[PDB]
Amino acid sequence: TLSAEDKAAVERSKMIDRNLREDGEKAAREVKLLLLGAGESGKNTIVKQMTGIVETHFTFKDLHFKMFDVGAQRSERKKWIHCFEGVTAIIFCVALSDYDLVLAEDEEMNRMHASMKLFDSICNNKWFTDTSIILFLNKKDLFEEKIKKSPLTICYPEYAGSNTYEEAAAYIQCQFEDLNKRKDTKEIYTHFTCSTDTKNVQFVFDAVTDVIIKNNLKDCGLF
Amino acid sequence: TASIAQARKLVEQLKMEANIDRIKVSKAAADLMAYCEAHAKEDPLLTPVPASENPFR
Amino acid sequence: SELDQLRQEAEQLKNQIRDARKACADATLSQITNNIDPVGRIQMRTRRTLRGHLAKIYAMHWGTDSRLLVSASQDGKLIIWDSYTTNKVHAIPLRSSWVMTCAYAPSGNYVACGGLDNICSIYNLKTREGNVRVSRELAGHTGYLSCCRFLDDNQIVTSSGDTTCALWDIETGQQTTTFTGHTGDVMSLSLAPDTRLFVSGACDASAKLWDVREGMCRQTFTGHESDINAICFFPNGNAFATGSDDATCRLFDLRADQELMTYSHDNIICGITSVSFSKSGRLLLAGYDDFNCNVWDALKADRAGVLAGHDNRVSCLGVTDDGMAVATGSWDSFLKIWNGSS
Amino acid sequence: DVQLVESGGGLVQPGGSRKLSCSASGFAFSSFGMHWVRQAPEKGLEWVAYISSGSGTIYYADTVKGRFTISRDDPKNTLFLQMTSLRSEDTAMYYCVRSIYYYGSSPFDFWGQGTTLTVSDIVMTQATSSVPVTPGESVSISCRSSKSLLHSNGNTYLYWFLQRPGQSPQLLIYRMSNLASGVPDRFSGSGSGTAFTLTISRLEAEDVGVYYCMQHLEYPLTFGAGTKLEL
Amino acid sequence: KLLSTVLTTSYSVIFIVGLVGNIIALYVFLGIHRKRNSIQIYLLNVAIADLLLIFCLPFRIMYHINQNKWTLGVILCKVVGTLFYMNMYISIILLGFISLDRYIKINTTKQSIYVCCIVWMLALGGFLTMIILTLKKGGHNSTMCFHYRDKHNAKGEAIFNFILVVMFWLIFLLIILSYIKIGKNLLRISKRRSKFPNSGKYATTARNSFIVLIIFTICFVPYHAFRFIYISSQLNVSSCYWKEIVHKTNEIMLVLSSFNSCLDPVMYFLMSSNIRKIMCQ
Ligand SMILES: CC(C)CCC[C@@H](C)[C@H]1CC[C@H]2[C@@H]3CC=C4C[C@@H](O)CC[C@]4(C)[C@H]3CC[C@]12C
Repeated sequence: TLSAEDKAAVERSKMIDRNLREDGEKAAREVKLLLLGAGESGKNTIVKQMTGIVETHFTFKDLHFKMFDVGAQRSERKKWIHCFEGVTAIIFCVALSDYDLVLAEDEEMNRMHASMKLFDSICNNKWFTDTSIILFLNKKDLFEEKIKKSPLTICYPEYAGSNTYEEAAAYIQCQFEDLNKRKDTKEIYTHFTCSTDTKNVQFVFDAVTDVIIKNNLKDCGLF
Repeated sequence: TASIAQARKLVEQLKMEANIDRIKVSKAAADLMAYCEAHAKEDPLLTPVPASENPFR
Repeated sequence: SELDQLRQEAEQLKNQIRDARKACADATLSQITNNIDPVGRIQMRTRRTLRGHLAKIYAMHWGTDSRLLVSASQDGKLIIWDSYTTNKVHAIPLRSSWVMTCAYAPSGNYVACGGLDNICSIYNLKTREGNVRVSRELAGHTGYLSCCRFLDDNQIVTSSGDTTCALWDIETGQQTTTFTGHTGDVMSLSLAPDTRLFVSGACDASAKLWDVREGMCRQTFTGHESDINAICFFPNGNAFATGSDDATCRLFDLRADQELMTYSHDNIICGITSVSFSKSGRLLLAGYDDFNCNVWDALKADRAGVLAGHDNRVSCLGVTDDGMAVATGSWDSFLKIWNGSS
Repeated sequence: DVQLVESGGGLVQPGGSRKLSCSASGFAFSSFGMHWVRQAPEKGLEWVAYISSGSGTIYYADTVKGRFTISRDDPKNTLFLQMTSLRSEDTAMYYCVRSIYYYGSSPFDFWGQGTTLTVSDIVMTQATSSVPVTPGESVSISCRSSKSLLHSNGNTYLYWFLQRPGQSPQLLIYRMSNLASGVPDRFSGSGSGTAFTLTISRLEAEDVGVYYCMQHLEYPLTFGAGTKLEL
Repeated sequence: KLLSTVLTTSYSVIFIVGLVGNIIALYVFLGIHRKRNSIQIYLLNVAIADLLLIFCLPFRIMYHINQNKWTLGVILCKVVGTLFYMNMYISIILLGFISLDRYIKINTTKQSIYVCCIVWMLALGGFLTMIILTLKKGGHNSTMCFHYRDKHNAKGEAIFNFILVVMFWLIFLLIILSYIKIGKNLLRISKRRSKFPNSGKYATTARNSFIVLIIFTICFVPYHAFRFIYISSQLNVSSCYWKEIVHKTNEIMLVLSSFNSCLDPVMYFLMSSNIRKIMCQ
């Protein structure tokens, strides 16, 4: 009941849907990761190891990753954070060596405590209820050096643990994971990275694969 | 001297906004009510058209 | 000393403006429009469902022929729809998938879009090569692009999250005018029918009226309690409506320079994403976070009807130039075309 | 620039086979439907075959159906026409024509230069074979159809072409009123039902040529006899 | 005598639990969930299929209350009798597809809808085939139904019932093959990924997969294992006392098969943490 050109227009629309279906299949097989953290916290170093939004594409063991860096945006975070609802995981970078430092802009706020409030809002955000977090604790080698001079008591007044590197490193990890107010819906994967580390990509793949499998187990209804 | 420079600009802007002519709300309200009345018949969403004249049958 | 004295003078000017607005608030729009009959119940059916977007739809805009429309989704696809047949006329792959706004040129020869990439990209729809190509990328904003509107084939106005709006010369790619004065992220803009003025709503809960040619702010409208997400001019250009996160819509008048009416309900506790008027301006259609679109009586502040056809946020809506139908886009990846029946 | 070059034509024996090629450059070939149109010497245009974008739909004229095969190679941007059992009735210049179909598109907008082959249904009527004209004077050309070309969707699928001496046809008016890109505004198309008129205000030297009216309401596409303008 | 009392008590519990469980499961799959996965499509049909099986119980329950007297029409009971078995074998076929689908996604929405539609249409043909074969072959006693009938003169009907039992073990082989592979695959993953924030999920899900296999095995295997004897009893001629034993044994094992109808909604609620949080909310 269509004209000659109308039947040709419908055929054009059907071809567009075929191309849209193919692009949707290709995009659904790519891992999307939202990269967060504070300024000068090792985030830039992570990208190397792996004016708006910077996207990085890389492939590791037949798996395509998309990493979104939004640290260059100074706008209101609540006006664009819902656009990343649905990423596979959030890569959060925290600088361990910045425990005794003070935020440059505020000049009276502890740098480590500034990351906790940023981590607390992201982890407890309503748009990332079911999104896992890959917590990277950077600058572990520099953190050990600062331990000898500046003890952890400056960062945490209520810290009765020893001043050894292993005890100090583990205590910081526990505090961040204790900010997770939903320990069942989401999981936090903690890794200690460094400038010379080369296994950071492997941990991302292991953590992403763990997230993907546990997503299927929810689809299958067995978990 | 960044704050003092911004203060001068903000004060200067408020002078321009404070010197405009304002009509009464009743006068402004009447114009909106008048415009809606005049174009009521040619509004398909307000008064749905017959199915013969509806492109979205 | 000097700073303290100057900031005291600003408060005096604000009190002068507030007294001036109160002086001309002789009556209320509600009292004026009390006698007129209500519009009744507005029943609209889904005539068309546009399928093919595979992600959240963030923006849509009708063409001036009232038949073609462009929608933007964060699957990285700009789609132009034939609303009569639901045929896809074009599918434009976006270089950056984080699109937040889209605009259809009044001539129909161009479309524009932009998002978190801080760029407004212009696409030429009428090429001898038979494909849509990027004709211009407007760089210069330091925040995300929240809204864009063509004045003609050569001029476009964009609002950004860096608290500024800009007027662009598309041929040269340079911003001829920069509109500064908002203290928060500007989330939306609407052009006046004569395209000589435009209103913008920001996250400082204020709406400013800007002169396109002169390039300064003429008037500032306050009254919202949270970020303004949507704004739309009245069809005659003498008023505009805003939508905020405080679950309220307010109708401001340009000439009275103050708020005239508030559109809120006790059940509504969600933010507003988009607002539009019917052709006569009697109906105000607003999209909400609660998955619904509420049709308001603009004059009487009565909820005339509800468009409930989406399973996620209604992110955008628009009414055709002839007023025949209204399209609603949503985060559930579908577009629907609505109108009533006799 | 948009180019369509045909090759493979030449003198062939009756009952033989020949392969015509159409190489496309300067436009998205895979997005365009393609037509073959032939023109017998000292005769009008005759549509031969059509292949749609994506190769999903193929149509043939009755006089060639079963003997001609049309195919395309999208990666190579080449259009093919395989011909078999060639008759003396097939001696014509074969034109490669692009046509894209969407709302508001202009099909038949670009024609190829054509290749010459030599072998050893709505009726469109243009009764006026020739019209003596003078420069600067307004000329009207009439076309008639056996069936109404107005469809229920509001379109009237009538096209106007101009074939200047020695040149390929060019699109002037598509869907009976719209003016093709690159055509001066002096051309105007007016019609109703089965009767159509092409008005040429302020005729110039370039406008001299043969004018063809084509229907696109349904296949097979048929051309009018043609009206020649002479000084 | 004694059997009828047990059947009335046994089917009463299943009817109450099955109706409540499936109606709640149909509210979650339709009201709470607006978009459904491939697995949720199958479970949507299983709940519908089990609900129709639940509605067949009151006809059988009323039969036992009246001391094995069926006052209703002979045509009605044959429709009711076959409808009960139609829904039971729809569940078995669909549960075979669920296990196959779960195997792929651990070791596509358009396909699931077509498969569910095909299964219902294909099963409806068998429902008509049984009705046509039973009614047209010969007259039946209208005083009572759901009883034991010799089918030596209706071997065509018995052959069709034999085919269904054969296809069951082919389907049951797939369920055993899939869930064992799913369980073993998750167990070995839990060993490799023991150094992770939550490695117990791969151990709980491996246990959950085995429970589905056990529930399916307990409910359906004893009935179909003994069904071969039931079919052979109908064809061959045996003692009249042996016939009652076959009838009593098969009728009791049919109750156990009916227990899976009310255990499907319960099984899905507890294993999926999403529903549990929704249920608590
Ligand atoms: C034969 C008499 C006694 C019973 C009637 C059968 C009814 C209940 C059956 C037959 C076919 C079935 C449908 C088959 C396919 C689908 C598609 C699926 O996506 C949702 C369920 C749905 C829609 C089924 C619902 C139940 C259904 C309508």
